[PDB]
Parts: sequence; C-alpha cells; structure tokens
Amino acid sequence: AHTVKIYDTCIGCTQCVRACPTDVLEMVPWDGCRANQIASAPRTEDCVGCKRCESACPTDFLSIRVYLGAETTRSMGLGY
Amino acid sequence: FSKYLSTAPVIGTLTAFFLAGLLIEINRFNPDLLVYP
Amino acid sequence: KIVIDKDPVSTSFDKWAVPGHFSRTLAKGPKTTTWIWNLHADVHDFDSYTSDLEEVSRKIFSAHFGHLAVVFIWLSGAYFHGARFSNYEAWLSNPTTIKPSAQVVWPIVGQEILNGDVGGGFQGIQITSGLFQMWRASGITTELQLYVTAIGALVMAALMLFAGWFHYHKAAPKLEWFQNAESMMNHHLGGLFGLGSLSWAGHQIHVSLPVNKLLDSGVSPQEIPLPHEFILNKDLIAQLYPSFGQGLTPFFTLNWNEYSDFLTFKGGLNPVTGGLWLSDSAHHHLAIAVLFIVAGHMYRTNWGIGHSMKEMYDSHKGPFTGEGHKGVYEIFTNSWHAQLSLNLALFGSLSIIVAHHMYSMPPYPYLATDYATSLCLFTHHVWIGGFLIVGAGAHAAIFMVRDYDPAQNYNNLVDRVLRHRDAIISHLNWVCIFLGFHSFGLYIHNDTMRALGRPQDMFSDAAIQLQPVFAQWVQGVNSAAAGNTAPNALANASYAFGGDIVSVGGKVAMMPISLGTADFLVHHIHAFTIHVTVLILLKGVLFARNSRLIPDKANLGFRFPCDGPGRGGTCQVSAWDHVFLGLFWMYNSLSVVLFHFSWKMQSDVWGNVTADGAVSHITGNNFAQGAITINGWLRDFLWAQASQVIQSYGSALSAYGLMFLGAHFIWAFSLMFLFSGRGYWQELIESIVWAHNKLKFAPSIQPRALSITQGRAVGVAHYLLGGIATTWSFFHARIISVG
Amino acid sequence: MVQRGSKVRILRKESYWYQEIGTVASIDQSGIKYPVIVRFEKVNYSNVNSNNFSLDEVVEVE
Amino acid sequence: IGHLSTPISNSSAVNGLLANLPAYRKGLTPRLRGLEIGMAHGYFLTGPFVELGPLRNTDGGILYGSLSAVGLVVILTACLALYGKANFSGSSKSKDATLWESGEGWSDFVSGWLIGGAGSVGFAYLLLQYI
Amino acid sequence: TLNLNAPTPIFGGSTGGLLRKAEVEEFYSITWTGKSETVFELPTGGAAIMRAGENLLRLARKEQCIALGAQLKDKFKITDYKIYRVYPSGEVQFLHPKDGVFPEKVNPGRVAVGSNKRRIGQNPDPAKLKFKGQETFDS
Amino acid sequence: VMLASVLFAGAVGGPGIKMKGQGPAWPFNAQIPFTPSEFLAVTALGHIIGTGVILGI
Amino acid sequence: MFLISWRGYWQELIETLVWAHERTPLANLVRWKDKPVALSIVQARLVGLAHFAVGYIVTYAAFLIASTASKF
Ligand code: CLA
Ligand code: CLA
Ligand SMILES: CC1=C(C/C=C(\C)CCC[C@H](C)CCC[C@H](C)CCCC(C)C)C(=O)c2ccccc2C1=O
Ligand SMILES: CC1=C(C/C=C(\C)CCC[C@H](C)CCC[C@H](C)CCCC(C)C)C(=O)c2ccccc2C1=O
Repeated sequence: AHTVKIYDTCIGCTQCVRACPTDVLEMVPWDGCRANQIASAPRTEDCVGCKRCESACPTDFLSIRVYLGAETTRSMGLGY
Repeated sequence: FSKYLSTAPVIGTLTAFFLAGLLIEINRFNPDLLVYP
Repeated sequence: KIVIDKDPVSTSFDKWAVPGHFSRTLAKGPKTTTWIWNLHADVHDFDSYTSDLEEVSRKIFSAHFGHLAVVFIWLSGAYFHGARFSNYEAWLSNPTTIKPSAQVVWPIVGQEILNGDVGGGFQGIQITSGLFQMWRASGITTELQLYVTAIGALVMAALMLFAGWFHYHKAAPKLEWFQNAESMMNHHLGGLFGLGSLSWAGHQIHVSLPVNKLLDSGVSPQEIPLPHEFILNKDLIAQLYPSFGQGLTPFFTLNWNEYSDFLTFKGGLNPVTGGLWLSDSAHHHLAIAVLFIVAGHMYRTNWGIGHSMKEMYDSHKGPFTGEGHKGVYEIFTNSWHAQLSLNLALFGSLSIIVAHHMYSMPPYPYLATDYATSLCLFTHHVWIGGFLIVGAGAHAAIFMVRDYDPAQNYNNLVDRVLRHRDAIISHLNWVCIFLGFHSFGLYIHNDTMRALGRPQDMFSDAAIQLQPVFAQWVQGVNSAAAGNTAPNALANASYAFGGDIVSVGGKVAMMPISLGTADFLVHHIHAFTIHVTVLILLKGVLFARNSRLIPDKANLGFRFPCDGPGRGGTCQVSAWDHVFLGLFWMYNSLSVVLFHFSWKMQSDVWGNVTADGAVSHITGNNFAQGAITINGWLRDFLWAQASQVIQSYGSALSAYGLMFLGAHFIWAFSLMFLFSGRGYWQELIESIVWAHNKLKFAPSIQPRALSITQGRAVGVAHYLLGGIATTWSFFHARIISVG
Repeated sequence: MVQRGSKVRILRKESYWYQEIGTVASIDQSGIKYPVIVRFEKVNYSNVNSNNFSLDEVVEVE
Repeated sequence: IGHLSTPISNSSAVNGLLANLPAYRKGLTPRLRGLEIGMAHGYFLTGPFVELGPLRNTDGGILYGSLSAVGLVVILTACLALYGKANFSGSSKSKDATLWESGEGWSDFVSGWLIGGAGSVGFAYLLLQYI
Repeated sequence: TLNLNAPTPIFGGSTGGLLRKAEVEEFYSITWTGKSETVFELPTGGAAIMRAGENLLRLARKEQCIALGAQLKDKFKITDYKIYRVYPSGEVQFLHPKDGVFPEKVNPGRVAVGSNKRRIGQNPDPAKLKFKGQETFDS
Repeated sequence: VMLASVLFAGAVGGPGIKMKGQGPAWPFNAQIPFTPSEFLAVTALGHIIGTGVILGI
Repeated sequence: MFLISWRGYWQELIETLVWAHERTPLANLVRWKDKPVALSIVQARLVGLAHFAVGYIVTYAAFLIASTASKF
C-alpha cells in the first residue's frame, strides 16, 4: 500500500479529508492542545495514490505526504 | 482606448511594427550591408 | 415571435482597459504568468463564466457576425488582389499557357526573385487557389468587376460587424428567439440554401452562360459584350440558345422542354475547357433550389401546418432501443455544444466530399488542366474537413461533462450508448487491430518479399492479387449509367469511372482512374487510419463522464491533465486529452489520403497527350508496383518528388524551399513540448528567476512553466503546423514545376 | 519576539519564501506551535500567500 | 441488475450452440474434449499453409504445408502445457470445478489436443494430396 | 449490516460494472435511503432511479462508492450513504462512516494514525538511513 | 389536371394536417372552413403534385 | 507513441479489453494470472526512449554504411 504521513504543520483545515476520493483520511483531536485537530490516515490500504490530499492542503509545502509504495489491486485502482 | 493601447499585446505589436519597419526601410536605401566599410 | 431586449450592454471602453473582465477567476490581476495563458484559453468559451443560457446565446449569435466580417474582409482581399496585382486580364486570352498569378512581391532584400516569369507581361507568385477559374465561370472579364466586388465585400463586412454590435449591445434577442429550431430550419433551408441556390441559378443563366458561350467559341474577352447587355438587348440573348425569345411563358405554362438549351442534362466535360457544362450547373442549382424551398415548408410554426421535431422523436422508438429518440430534441434546444459538434461533424464530412467531387468532376473551366490548382484544391478541403471532425469529437465531449443531464436521459438513446460503451469501444478496438495487421502488414510483407528477392510472394498485380472487386463493380454501374438508368444524360456523371480521355490543350483533363491491387491496399490503410481516429475521439466522448478508473471524471472537468500518479498513473485521462491524441491520428489519417491522391493522379491520370492520342503521365505509371511497398513510398514518392522543393533555391520557387525546412523545424520543435513534461522547466525557471533576482529585477508577474494541459496543446499545435506546412511546401513546389 | 506588521525574513529552508521578505499579519496568543502568520507579495505554486511559521524561523529585519 | 439485458442476450439459438461445444459440453471427459477441439482446429489450420506458402507450385507444397501446420500444433501443445503449469499451480480449485476452472484433468486435455491436432493435420493431408 | 437482500434500483444495464473480480474477492456495496423516485447517474453508465428504499447497489470499487456517495450528498442532499465490503468471498464489513460520523467531522476516540511529530524539512537524508530497515519518512 | 390536383391534395393531404383551427381567419370573417393557411397549403401541394403529373405525362 | 501518449489513456483502454475478454465465449475460459495493466509512467518513458534511441542508431548505421559502400 502507499504510505501516507501527516506532519505537524497541519492546522485542522479538514480540506485533505474531503478531497480524498477513496475515504482514506479523517480528522482527529490533538494531544497537546485538545482544541485544534490534525488529519490522520487510518485506512492507508485504501489509498490509490491520486495525491488529491496534497492539492488541498493550504500550508506552504503541504503537511500531508503520499509516497507511492507497493501496488496492490486497490492502489492500482483496478476494476478487475 | 488610450488605456487599451498601453496593454501588452498592442504595445508589443506596434513597437515590433515600428522596429521591423525601421529595419525594412534601412535595407531599401542601404542594401546588402555585410560589414562596416 | 420576435422578442428582444433594448440596450443590455453599453458601448464603452471601460472593459477594454482591464483584460480578463468577464470572469470572477480573472481580472483580479496576474499574480503568475499562467494568467496570460488562462486569459487567451477561456475567452470564447462563453459557457464557463456566464451561468445564464440567455446571456450565453446572445454572445454566440453576435460573434458569428464578427466571423462573418473577417470572411468578407478576406473575400475582399481575394477580389482586390485579383483586381490590382494579378494577370487575370491576360489570362482569359490564353488560359492554358499563362499561369494564374496574384501577390506581387515588393522589391526589397531579394524576395523580388519570387516575382517570377509567370506568363505574359506580368511578374508575381503563381497562385494555386483557383480564383481565376472561379471568376471565369462567374463570367468576369475585366478587373473593374473584381474591384467593385472587393468594395462590395468590405461594405458587407462592415454590415455584418455593425450587425454584431447591434444584436448584442442594442437589440439582443431573448432565449426563446434562439430555441425556435423549426422556424430556423424553415428559414435556412428555403431562404439561405434555396434562394441562395435560386439566385445563383439566376446568375448562371443571365450572366455566366452567355459570356462562356462566346469564350468557348473563342472570340476575345474584349469583343464580348458586357453581361448587362444580355439582360437589356434581347436580340443578343437570342443569337445564343434562342429560347429566351419566348420569355417566362415556358415556365408558367409548364412547357419546360423549351429550355432544353440552357437547362440541359448534358453531364460530361466541356471539350474546349475541361470543366463541367455551365448549362448543367445552371439546371443544377435550380433543381437544388426547388428541393430546398419545398423542404423549408416542412416544420411547424405559428400557422398550424407543419412537422414538429419534438413529436417525430417521440414515437421513433423500437424494441431494441428503449425510449427511442425521446429527449434528443430537448438536448438539442439547450446544448450549444451538441449543436456545435453535430454541425461540425457534417461540415467537415462535407468538406472532404467537396474535395472528392471536384477533382473528378472539375466544375470550373481550365481547372482540370491546371494540375497546380486541382491538387491544392483537393488537399486544402481534405485538411479543412479533418480538423472539423476532430472538433465534433471535442464538442461532443464538452456536452457530456456539463450539458448532459441524467434525469432527462433515462433509457433513451444517449443512456443506452453510455451503458454499453465497453462493447462499442472494444469492438472498435479490435477492428483497428484487424485493419492495422491486414493493411499495414501487407506492406510489411511486401517490403520483406522484395528485400529477400521473392517478388512472386508479395501482394501485387503480377503476384498474389488483391483486386478491389466491390469497388470495381461500382465503377461499372456508374460508367455505364448514361443512357440506361439515367437515360437523358448524354455522358456519365464523371469520366473517372469510365469513358474517353478528355484532352484540353496537350494535357489530360480527366481519364478513368483505374483500381488495382495497390488501390486495395491504400483504401484499407484509409479504412484503418480513420477507425483509429474514430476510436480515440469516441473513447473521449463515451468516457467523458466516468470510467472504471475515475468514476467522477466529469466532476474534474472536460480539460484537466491527470488525476495524479496513483491508480498506476492517470495521465491523459480526460476528454480533452483524447481530442489531443486524435489530432495526430487525424494528421496521420489525412496525410496518407493526400499522399494517395498526389501519386494516383500523377502516375495514372494526370499527364500529357501526344498528337496521335497516346498519354504520357507525370511520374510514368509507377503507382502500381511502387506503392505496394513502404520503400516505394519512400524512394519513388517522398524522395523522388521532393526533388523540386530542394532544387528550388535560387529560383522563383524558393519560398517553397524555405517553408519546407522551416516547417521541419516547427514540427521537430513540437517534440520539445510533447516528449518532456512541465516540472522539469518549473525548476529550470527557478534557476533563471534567481539570475534575475540576483540583479534585483525579477518581474512581479511570477514566471511559471506552461501547464500540463497547455504543454500538450502547444506541442500538438506546432506538430500539425510543422507537418501540414511541410506537405504544403512539397505539394506546391512539385506540381508547379511538372503540372 | 515578533509583532504584527513586522517585516520578517523566513529561515524555513523548505518554504517557497525561504530567505525572502514578508510582513507578519498576526501572531496567535496561545501556546500553539507555528503561530506566526506571514503574508507575502509572491504566491507559491499553489497560489497562496500565507503560512504559519514559528519564531525560530523568522527574524526582525525592520 | 448488473448485466445488460438486450433482446438477443440469453437467446436460446446461440445458448444451445455454446452448451454443445466441446468446452462446455457436460458429458465429455478432458481426454475426449481435448480430442474434439484438437480435431477441429488441426483440420483447418493446414488450409492456409498449403495454398499460401513460401513454396506452393512445387512437388512438394501439400506435404511441406501440412508439415508446417503440425508445427503449430506441437507449439500449441506447449502453450496448453504452460497455461496448465501456470494457471493450475497445485491444481488451484475454484468455485465451479470444471476443466477450465480447476485443473483436475488437464494433462489429458493437452494430449487430446496433441492427438487430434496431429491427426487432422495428417488427415487433411490425405484429402488434398490424394482422394 | 449490509441488509442483503435489499432492492437494486430500477436500472437494467451497464456492461461497465461488477465483473469476475467480485466473485473471488472484495466487491463493495453502498446502501442509502433516497427520499424520492428520482434518476441519478451511476459510476458505470448513467441512470438508474433511486427507490423509496432501503436502496442498495453492488459496486466494484470503493472509489466508485465514494464517487456515488458524493453525488447523493451533492445533488439530492441524502448524506445517509453507508458503504460496505462483503463476506466470505469479500474482506471487511462497514467501511464508512467508520466511527459513526463523517471523516471531515471531528470525533473524539479516534487515534492519529500516520502522524509525524516533525516537519518535512526535518526529514533525514537517505544516506543516514542506508542499509537499514528504516525509511526516510517513517518515525 | 392542376385543378384536380388541388382536390386530390385536399382530400388526401387535407385530413393529414394535425393542427387545425389556427389563424388567420377569412378576410370577411365568413363561415367558410379550411382557413387560408390550409388553403395556401393544399394549393401549393396541389401545385407540387399537379406539376409532376403534367410533366410525367 | 509511448512518449506523446501517456498512461491513463491506455489504462482506460485495457479496462475495456479486460471486459471484452471476460464476456467472449470460448475465450472467457482462458484466464490470465497477471491482471493486465498499462505501462507505468516511468516505464514507458524508458520504453519510448529505447525505441527512440535504437531507431536513431539503426537508421544512421544503415545510411552511413550504404551511402559509402555504394561509392567509396
Ligand atoms: C466598436 C465599438 C465597440 C465597443 C467600444 C465595444 C465594447 C465592448 N464589447 Mg462589443 N461588439 C462590437 C463593438 C464594440 N464593442 C462589435 C463590432 C461586435 C461583433 C463582433 C461586438 C460583439 C460583442 C460580444 C459578443 C461581446 C462584446 C463585449 C464588449 C465589452 C467588452 C469587450 C472587451 O473589452 O474586449 C475587447 C476585445 C478586443 C479588443 C478583441 C476584438 C477581436 C476582434 C473582434 C477580432 C480579432 C481577430 C482578428 C481577425 C485577428 C486574427 C489573428 C491575427 C494575428 C491576424 C465592451 C463593453 C463583451 C461583453 O459585453 O461582455 C459582457 C461580449 O461578450 N461585444
Ligand atoms: C509508427 C509508429 C506507431 C505504431 C507502429 C503505432 C501502432 C499502434 N498504435 Mg500508436 N501512436 C503513435 C504511433 C504509432 N502507433 C503516436 C506517435 C501516438 C501519439 C499520438 C500514438 C497514440 C496512439 C493512440 C491514442 C492509439 C494508438 C493505437 C495503436 C495501435 C493500433 C492497433 C493496430 O492496428 O495494430 C496493428 C499493428 C501494427 C500496424 C504494427 C505493424 C507490425 C506488423 C504488422 C507485425 C509485427 C511483425 C512481427 C510479427 C513481430 C513479432 C516478431 C518478434 C516478437 C520476434 C497500434 C499498435 C490505438 C490502439 O491501441 O487501439 C487498438 C490507439 O487508440 N496509438
Ligand atoms: C519549452 C517548454 C516550456 C517552457 C516555455 C515557456 C515558459 C514559454 C515561454 C516562451 C515565450 C516565448 C515567452 C514570451 C515572453 C514575452 C511574451 C516576450 C515578449 C516579446 C515582445 C517584443 C513581443 C514549458 O513550460 C513546458 C511545459 C510543459 C511541457 C513542455 C514544456 C516545454 O517544452
Ligand atoms: C501503447 C502504450 C501502452 C500499452 C502497452 C502495453 C499494454 C504493453 C503491450 C506490449 C505488448 C506486450 C508487446 C510487447 C512485446 C515486445 C516486442 C517485447 C517485450 C518483451 C521484452 C522483455 C523483451 C501503455 O501502457 C503506455 C503507458 C504510458 C505511456 C504510453 C503508453 C503506450 O503508448
């Protein structure tokens, strides 16, 4: 599966979650503040690798990264 | 219309129309200028 | 019902200041340099920024007036340059010997060597547009009639341009004036096409036929009376086809047989000129007019009688096809793109039909012997036609993204084609592979057989024969059709199927284009290359909304480059990218059609006739055994016939030699954009913004690389321009020298 | 300590506006990491003009 | 419903030809259905080789053409062996358990294609050079 | 749960959907309640009609379920879509909403999976992690 | 012949018209059927049929 | 062909050839073990450059030899 790592420069903008076409991402409360959020990827096996979550991140050089790893049938996006 | 002529495509064209016609008229009275004589 | 609005848009220059004023995305200012290309991309796409179909359609109507202006401006320049800068007066005295010419070149740096010895006492560029043969068929004998027509087009150009100002700024029609397709079809059929062919039929009778009757008797262009004298002096119209002495009494009393001398069905070629008989074309557009005027009284209007196109589609439904054509009228009175794509398909399909019907039935006098024009007239309208067919697959795809509605289309004929599109594409996929093997591989077989010294194993006429029997039969039913099944016609529909050699001057005007083993191969090359061009464009249309790969491809748009490197990589998935790929295949398909045409005629058809009657063609009948191998296509066509485009330096054909190499450049320059990608240059520019930011003068409009979609677009644009203009220069420099 | 309106230079080496001048729009008056909001004249490739930096990545060139 | 229902979809005039070919026919064993498949394809495959050959007007052409067609069948025995070596690894069972789904008879099918394929190539050599 | 059997929409078509991959492993099904009898585009071809329902549709990919689940939230405002993935010849039931709420909404009890306590410019060089099982982005 | 063709167009093509009763009315507001839209219809069709009939024979 | 045309045209072309193979009788029975996909993005840059570079070199070596062996 492709690896999705979320870095701490995220702001809880929730834009990469709603730009995901395969429902990989979600929002989660933050530990050290307990008010703001961060994105999280608990469903990285579903990730096709379209990098639409990077097109929606407003931070300068985006806080969520996608590294295209091994290609399963889900990440290849195959209907067969 | 004057503020239209200050825009880049027109003033990029009429000066290129000016600088070409500068070079065109030079080669009519001064033909075949290879070197400085 | 005419309904308009009075002054919706003022005539101001406030928006001439700001570029990009029309959209909410633009006019804020170019922060980067993509805005300069984002501006010129989405100007004449009125549907994106304006979200009112009433406001959109007013922009579209008045814009065709502006395009009608630039055609009239272009037509005046065709008439002015024939008036001032042409040898049209000297050409009418000797039409075979003197080459047609306009566009005198100015005495500057050396381009006054292009003003060559073109004929008589004139020096200019030998033109290949056929305006000299079109104006002779119109009857024009002096340059004053060309000069006033150039003025007549410029006042018409101002008339259309004023009408585009008026019908948007002052009196803009409402939406309901545009959705009346039945009254529009009634008016364009009888009025534009019927009266346009009725009134032109009036010109060919009163004007064209009298002067050509004396020109083919060959008196002089000076001794011939002016064409108003054939209207005033009825004794002058009585000495030639004396049926005008009875007036319009043969017309109204249905005694039409008295018009058997200027409304004929002779149907052949003129033995003096080598064009169609003008009395045929006089009878032609008269019959076309009545068919078009009668057909314009078909569709219903506010007078009750008439067909309704909405109720013809309702109850045109079978058991295979569900709800039938129910919904295609409501699609076509709301989508401006589905109207554009269909009107582009049959405008470009027609433009190749015009090319095929004009080399074989040459309509104009001394067009057939002018090999320099008949080849360029073919190759032009073929090339014009194929661009418009790609615009059909383009604008059909733009229909699918934003004008397609699933609620209006349930089980109709749009839904049922989008439901078995995997059966349509894959059966189209197979038939290209079947045709690519069994047509191109028969050349690869013939290369390998002639290379290995096995000439008895290839596909030829002295070998394993592949004779075209389904086309040779149709050559037989149309060459033996005058007198048996078209009994009134004196000769056949063309001499291309069968008939005599019409020899005007020393040269062949037309002769029967035979079909052999080579003609089986190229016509299946044409069948193959077209079916791939269909396959790319139709894949773009049917998968414009979704696929198994991207199920929301219509939410991303008609024109977006990729959905990323995931799903294996989704580059060129959109509907725009299939139009981009089909442009090369259209270029690939049509360039063989023009290579087929240019050597079929030079070897078998075009040539000279001796004083006994034997024909000696241009390339000497080498299409039969040469054009079955790719080496013969290289050795005997592309290498052997480019010997005039490269030996043209130092002569009057030199600008064809410079356009030859200069188009090899732009073609090869296009691969810099096609083969490479954007993100290289965006980090190369980052080294050049640095070397400008070092000296403190980097521009505030930040430099960007061209987009992925633009880099594809700027690469296909220079690709077609590089190869067509090479084919332009190769065709022109060849047939001017030998034909 | 940077205040609002102060013209800063960015030391974040990954940023598009690294070693470039920008004006701080605001600072967040809590303990949130990366509170410094700088507005820039030049847009990056995603055509935005702001980012959240820390005080360690900015200076006080004024 | 997921499959499209055209009027000629599920027609008994062509669903009866599919159910009676030796790939879907119920009564056959894999040795027999390899023989019936092999006898049909080897019979026509010698067709294009004797009339469209590198040598056709020879002594000479009917034998070497049919020598080429048995050359295809001995190639295609390997392809049916290699497809069975690959797609049936451990005789990989599935939901249907036919000759095509699980292996279960596959070594006999390739020999059946071998016997009937080399037969009808030689059988059609008799009807062309002789008879 | 999946509530199969549930009525398929009144569709009859689509070559482009649910081929041999579905019967061996991992097809999906999206279940919703549509508050009309209206037409909607499918990711396969375009129409069906949504039932009163309990509406269910068996799709090939999860990507095709979220694309259809976005259309029901956009055009019809029915956001009650509840996708699944099947049993013995499938893998994992109840894919979305995974914690009883939409992923763009915050929900306590979720754990930040794939989080990093560093920036991207603080990523190490790959030469420092050479010939080791560590990767240049994992923590 | 031509005057017979207007009756043949008025008897066959006459009841073929789907929309009846429209304007304009007759100029004296008379109680005459086949409103002059339809009279211009069947006479033009009668001039169409009567032309080919005359030239066909 | 591998340089100008890029991948996701062909991935959506194979997703119909996969369909036409799974629905064709007497060939529905023969099954792949590898699911057919298009060539990758990095892959057909190499494939397009290889055909480019071989075709660059094979064409000149045929021309450089035969244009000199014919005359010396
Ligand atoms: C002459 C007086 C005049 C004036 C002052 C205006 C003013 C306006 N027009 Mg109007 N209009 C006019 C005449 C005029 N128009 C004419 C003659 C037509 C028929 C073509 C129209 C049809 C029209 C439409 C459909 C629209 C406007 C619109 C507008 C508004 C914005 C246009 C703009 O800013 O771009 C200025 C544009 C240009 C300077 C480009 C003109 C391009 C010309 C027509 C053709 C150039 C092609 C040429 C052949 C080049 C070929 C290539 C070359 C290398 C050889 C502005 C109020 C727009 C509007 O109101 O939006 C709400 C709008 O949609 N006009
Ligand atoms: C000359 C270069 C070239 C060649 C050979 C091809 C070939 C093909 N293109 Mg491509 N294409 C090209 C340029 C080329 N294209 C370019 C420049 C672009 C960018 C615009 C494209 C973009 C493109 C698109 C968008 C599409 C194609 C498609 C196709 C395929 C059409 C199907 C067919 O008829 O195959 C027939 C095969 C041939 C004609 C090759 C001749 C080889 C002979 C006959 C057999 C080989 C001899 C021997 C048996 C070799 C094996 C022995 C060896 C292993 C030892 C075909 C493979 C289409 C497709 O795939 O749909 C099915 C399609 O949609 N191409
Ligand atoms: C060369 C190239 C570029 C670089 C090309 C760029 C940036 C275009 C810039 C060139 C033009 C000519 C700059 C024009 C600048 C001014 C308009 C010049 C004005 C001069 C006046 C006198 C008229 C890409 O961005 C690119 C992107 C994607 C695929 C392929 C390519 C590609 O091949
Ligand atoms: C045609 C094409 C395909 C489709 C190609 C496929 C599916 C591969 C088909 C090739 C067949 C298998 C023939 C190849 C046989 C070779 C002659 C030998 C290959 C074996 C070597 C290991 C020796 C792409 O996937 C693609 C992707 C990105 C950019 C361009 C393209 C592209 O142009």
